[PDB]
Amino acid sequence: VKNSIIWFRKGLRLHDNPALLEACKDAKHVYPVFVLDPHFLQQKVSVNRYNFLLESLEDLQRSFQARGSRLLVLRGKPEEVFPRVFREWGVTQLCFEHDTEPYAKVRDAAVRRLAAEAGVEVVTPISHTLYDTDMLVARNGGAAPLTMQSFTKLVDRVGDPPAPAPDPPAAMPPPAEDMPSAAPAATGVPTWQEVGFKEPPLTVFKGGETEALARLEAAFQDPKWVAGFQKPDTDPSAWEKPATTVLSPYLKFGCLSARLFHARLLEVYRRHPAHSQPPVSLRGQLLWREFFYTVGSTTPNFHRMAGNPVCKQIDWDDNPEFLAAWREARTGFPWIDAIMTQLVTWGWMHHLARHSVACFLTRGDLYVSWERGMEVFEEHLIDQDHYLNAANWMWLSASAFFSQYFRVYSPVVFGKKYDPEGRFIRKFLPVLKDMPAKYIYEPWTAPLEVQRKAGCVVGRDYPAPIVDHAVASKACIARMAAAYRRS
Ligand SMILES: Cc1cc2nc3c(=O)[nH]c(=O)nc-3n(C[C@H](O)[C@H](O)[C@H](O)COP(=O)(O)OP(=O)(O)OC[C@H]3O[C@@H](n4cnc5c(N)ncnc54)[C@H](O)[C@@H]3O)c2cc1C
Ligand SMILES: [Cl-]
Repeated sequence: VKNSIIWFRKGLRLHDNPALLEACKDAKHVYPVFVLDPHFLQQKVSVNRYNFLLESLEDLQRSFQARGSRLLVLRGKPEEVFPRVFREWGVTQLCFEHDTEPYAKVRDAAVRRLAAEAGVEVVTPISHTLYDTDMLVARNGGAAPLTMQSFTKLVDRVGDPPAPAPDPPAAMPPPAEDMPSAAPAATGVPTWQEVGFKEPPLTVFKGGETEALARLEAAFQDPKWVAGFQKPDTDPSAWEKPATTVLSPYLKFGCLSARLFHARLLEVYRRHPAHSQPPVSLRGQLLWREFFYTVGSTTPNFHRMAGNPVCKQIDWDDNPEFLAAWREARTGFPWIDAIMTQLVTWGWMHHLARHSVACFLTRGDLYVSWERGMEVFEEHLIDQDHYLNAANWMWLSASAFFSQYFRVYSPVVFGKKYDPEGRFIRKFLPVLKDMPAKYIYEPWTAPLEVQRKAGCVVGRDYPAPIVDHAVASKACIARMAAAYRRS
């Protein structure tokens, strides 16, 4: 008989799961498995993203139980767990979604070799990205495109991505009974308290495939908004109703299929001929994700500067004080500090909000390496993606892809074009809730009587600006320009 394992790493969903479909075909028993390293905090990871993962696992548990099955959360490392459950469950097939991250290639190669020794077949379909990213490179002549212009024309020559896979059957082959490594107590989904975290999560975004589909439907409730979507025109200060879809944490963990998202977009585009085109459209946003995945998976040392063939070598400053003030949201610029407070509270900010704080830390004001603020984003972002976090930080620092270092965002003026009243600032920085709007972006310019009346005295309740933007940006521009000369 056939006994299979469907190994979850990414792709925490039931819809568009060709690996799950194969595992259930002609199967007597199916073992849904997620492998959790219980010593991961003994390394970096915030409770916001880790609880998002746990909430996504609890959603899988209810979905499997509704189909007569169960999700098994095995504790330990995959290389040590799988050789045991292969013989214990009489496994003949192992299925999991393909992953192109560096650690994923080392891990999956080791489990493949262990599966061959136990006579287990390995089926690894592609469904985390829109396309077979290795196919895109081969179609382009053996090298990945380096511009969105040429990449968009590559996929247009390939055609539509594959259609989403059909839903799994209403009843699934359950795990075998009385298997010791499948005991319920050892295979349950833990809470954030049990994994070691002390402080509770504060994000307003809940994980799971169910919430992902619900937020997807809410996005397509207004087809004119989907059709005319222009990414650079959205509002970074919108927080009650965010200006974009906020589907990034669900695409990161695979709670939502990128191919289902892409198929729903094509349904809308066929009915609206004046719809927006790449790269500014919603489809173009999925293409930015596919573009950086294609470039990153074929570039060595992509998440670093040294040894990176696509990254420009700049002599960034080793300034721990600027990094600490930026990390702890005490730079003195309320627009910057409010965004960084949103980073650690929600784990998500708008794209242009990430532009403001990344430009401020790097090529704009503080001249700190993009790798340092990178590690800050990697800790708190609930949508942190190894290839997207890296490529966009190389973009904002003018180290890769982007080159117009004369475009420097202002930490004072940028947010005021969207939110002159500072409603976004008063939300995440309640110390300035009573500050008049004339000074909410420049509290240090308010007279001392205004500061006392509002209960926010600069230097006592809110810090002074760490730098003068006119002075700091003038020096940073002249240092980026000289670097590009030797480049
Ligand atoms: C410094 C910096 C770091 C970033 N780090 C991440 C990260 O770790 N994870 C991440 O998902 N995005 C990252 N981004 C990209 C972008 O800011 C987010 O994808 C976006 O804010 C998510 O909001 P949304 O889901 O509403 O996007 P929408 O505008 O609704 O776009 C839909 C989807 O397209 C993709 N997408 C959108 N913009 C980009 C982009 N610029 N690059 C790649 N894919 C994109 C995402 O999967 C997103 O969910 C980063 C950007 C910057 C400037
Ligand atoms: Cl500006």
